[PDB]
Amino acid sequence: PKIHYRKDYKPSGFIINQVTLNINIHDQETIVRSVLDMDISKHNVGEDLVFDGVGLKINEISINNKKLVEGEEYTYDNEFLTIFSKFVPKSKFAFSSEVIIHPETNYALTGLYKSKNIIVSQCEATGFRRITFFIDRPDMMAKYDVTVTADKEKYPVLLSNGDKVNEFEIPGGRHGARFNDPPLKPCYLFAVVAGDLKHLSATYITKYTKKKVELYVFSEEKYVSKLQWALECLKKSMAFDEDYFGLEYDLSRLNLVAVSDFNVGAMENKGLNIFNANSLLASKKNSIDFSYARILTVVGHEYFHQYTGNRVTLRDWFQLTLKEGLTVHRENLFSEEMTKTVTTRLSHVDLLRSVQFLEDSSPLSHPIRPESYVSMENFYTTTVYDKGSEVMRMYLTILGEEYYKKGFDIYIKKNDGNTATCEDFNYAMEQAYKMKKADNSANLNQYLLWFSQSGTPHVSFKYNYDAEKKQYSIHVNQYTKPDENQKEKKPLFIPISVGLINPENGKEMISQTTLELTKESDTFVFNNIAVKPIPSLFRGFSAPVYIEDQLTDEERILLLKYDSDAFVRYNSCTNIYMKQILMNYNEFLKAKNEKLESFQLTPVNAQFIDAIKYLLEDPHADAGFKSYIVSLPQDRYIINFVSNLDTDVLADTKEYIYKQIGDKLNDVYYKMFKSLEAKADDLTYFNDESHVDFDQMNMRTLRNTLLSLLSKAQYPNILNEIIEHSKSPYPSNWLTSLSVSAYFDKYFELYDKTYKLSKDDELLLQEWLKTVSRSDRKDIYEILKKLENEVLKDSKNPNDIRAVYLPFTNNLRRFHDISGKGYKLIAEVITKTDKFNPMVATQLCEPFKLWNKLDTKRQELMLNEMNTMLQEPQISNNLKEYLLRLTNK
Ligand SMILES: O=C(CC1CCCCC1)N[C@@H](C(=O)NO)c1ccc(-c2cc(F)c(F)c(F)c2)cc1
Ligand SMILES: [Mg+2]
Ligand SMILES: [Mg+2]
Ligand SMILES: [Mg+2]
Ligand SMILES: [Mg+2]
Ligand SMILES: [Zn+2]
Repeated sequence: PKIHYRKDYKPSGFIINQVTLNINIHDQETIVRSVLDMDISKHNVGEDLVFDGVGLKINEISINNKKLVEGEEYTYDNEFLTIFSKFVPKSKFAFSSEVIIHPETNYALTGLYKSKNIIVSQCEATGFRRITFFIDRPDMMAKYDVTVTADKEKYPVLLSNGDKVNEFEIPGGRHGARFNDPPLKPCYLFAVVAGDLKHLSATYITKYTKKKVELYVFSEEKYVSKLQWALECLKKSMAFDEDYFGLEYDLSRLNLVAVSDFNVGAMENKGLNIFNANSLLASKKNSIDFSYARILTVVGHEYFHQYTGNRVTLRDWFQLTLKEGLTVHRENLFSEEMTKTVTTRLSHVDLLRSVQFLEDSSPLSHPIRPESYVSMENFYTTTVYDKGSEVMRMYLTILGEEYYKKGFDIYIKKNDGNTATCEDFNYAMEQAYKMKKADNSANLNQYLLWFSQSGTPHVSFKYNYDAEKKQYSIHVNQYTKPDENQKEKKPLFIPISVGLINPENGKEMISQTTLELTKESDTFVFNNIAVKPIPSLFRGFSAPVYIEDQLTDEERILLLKYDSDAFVRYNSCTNIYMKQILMNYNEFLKAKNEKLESFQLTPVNAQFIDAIKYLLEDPHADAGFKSYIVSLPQDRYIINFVSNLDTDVLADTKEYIYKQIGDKLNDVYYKMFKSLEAKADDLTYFNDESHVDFDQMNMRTLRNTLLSLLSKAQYPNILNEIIEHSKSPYPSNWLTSLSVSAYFDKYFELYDKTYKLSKDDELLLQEWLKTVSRSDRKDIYEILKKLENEVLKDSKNPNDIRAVYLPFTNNLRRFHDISGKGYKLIAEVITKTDKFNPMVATQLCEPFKLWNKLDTKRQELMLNEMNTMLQEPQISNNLKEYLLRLTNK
């Protein structure tokens, strides 16, 4: 396999100035004619002209309207079209081709493909070469003039980038549309859509230029009633970029299109953003609450790419985090402002420290700007996205909002209309840094290590207080464990947002303060500190690190009750739980290993339980935050702290801790579940899709979290509550009733009831599938077999396959059955899926990412299945590369 190296970047010996496409969609094939107006670049050295072109059937190819002859003048090997240099002109020339492609059978969903009755493209990263010949890399910027033709009855709506400049009838029931997009773009931002699409539209007027922008949101006819919230989100996105960043949309029209079959969330094709339907479509009757934040997030994300990715684009794919980390950061600023709830930031952190920290301590660990790749499809990772976002967010923490905005505008103004690199962004931030510090000798050279160094830093603390001197010190150390990318890890520039809490009254003792740790260790001293404080460390989770706060549980409780920062409160709770989990895990582990007839477990701290009760009973406290404090840390977060983790022993540990807390607080939980009903389930706005109340949804999250705790506990007569909950109009509630009924003999009654409610909406049925998949059932393998036979069958829809299998893989007790049967099942699904969709097959490998963190028996069982998958003769490039890296081969 060809390995591409970051350091090998060099401009092409060629230029493509103009692309003129004719895409003619027929019943059994699609014919693509393309003329490329090309030139020779200053870097040219008389090389062969080599085009990317994957899976293309050549009808003909020409240069300057002279037909080329295979073998003598060109070779094609289904991957590269090579035109021998003696036949390549030395000045401006036209290359033309006609190829045949087959979207109907393109089940990998890259290139041009059919999703139900919609023809749609996905070209990022290197999928344009599956549509026609190109030098398929993002620094090859060109103008596009695109004509699409199709059967008019099947495909009445035709879309591509740019302005629709002509529409015309064609003999035999066909029609065409021509789209001219004069601004330069990379080919991965090309898109085309054809289908019997229905829409909602609106006009947006920009803040400063007062330009009218037409907004269209499209779906298949069946789901046109689910388009409203997306349109609202798009308006919100435009306003936020205007309001925070001063950035307006530059084009006449923006189209959003939902398709049922999509490998990921959505795609920012210029003026023509294409979405997984689960990330664009919702209605209150047919969607769970999570859809509303999801659509807001994903519409926002694709919109913010119009500047960070589309107007300022990438020199090469090693710069991916420059557009993705930066656009996730913009998306997070947006969603935090729109939701006005602290759980938005907490949910980002929760994801990072479970999923991304697991990746960063796995054999897959990489920096946010890797040094090499083989598969571009495998390059899109939580490290590049979510650690990249945290690295982009640290610039805002370091500079503050005013100077951050100044630096961001410098980046935009300098690079608008051009490709760029991670260095360009750091440069812009550094200019702001000099301004802020009032020191042109200040620099951010050290900051670049965040782009190149892999692994999660560990930051630890020691404290000292002198009562007589009123002097407080915070001693800080950082460490990154060596890994396969760096033998020696350098100290990073780590911004530590801190407060000092007076333990007597809970008040702030210092102003807003961001410690800049730039060495392996440093001591920060504060004078005129009148009493020994409790430190509030890494407020807002100010760096993507393992925090070792070295606080007592008494101190952590005080922060949990009285600190001003939501993350530090949440983290202090997390840290109390982790200390308890590690202690009880070891106690259970020793009892298992030593085959003990009796033994003791350390109980949960009673003052901690009292603090949970205190917060729960506070009517002015936030419902979303409450739902976090009664939930143990994610299993994936816990596994970062345990070697040779015995999943059975962890399951027993969690069970003990939940039971300890429930035995004290269940009556509190029940009282809250009942008192929250009126506000949580208020139907006043149920038939208004413009009205979304994130606090109300958090009240339902709390009610559903409590109901789960009470059902597991077999709280007296709680089945009454479950049955009534199943009658709620909100899918979040009635799907919750299914999962919590797992503990009762009414489970299959609710299975049938909720199936009947779900089966006639494609996306709701996928949510029902997830609910079943994640049900805490002893007979879950039998249930999965029933889903396969009765509902999933041989669907190639990634949303169906992911819904049936991924939630189950998070079942700690059952997926990790010591027989290895869960590992066997998912590997069979991976191999089956790999035949038609390698990218999604590689997603389905997710539960194996922690294989070498488990107990020795489960390590062996997982490794056996990965080696079995690797031995499949027909294994894809994606899956082979991924599993070879994951298994350290
Ligand atoms: O859906 C996501 C989140 C991403 C999904 C992969 C794991 C990290 C998190 N990202 C979008 C995105 O950034 N939209 O602006 C995205 C990710 C990958 C791809 C993509 C799709 C392909 F079919 C493909 F072949 C490819 F190489 C990349 C397209 C969009
Ligand atoms: Mg083909
Ligand atoms: Mg406005
Ligand atoms: Mg379907
Ligand atoms: Mg390795
Ligand atoms: Zn993106």
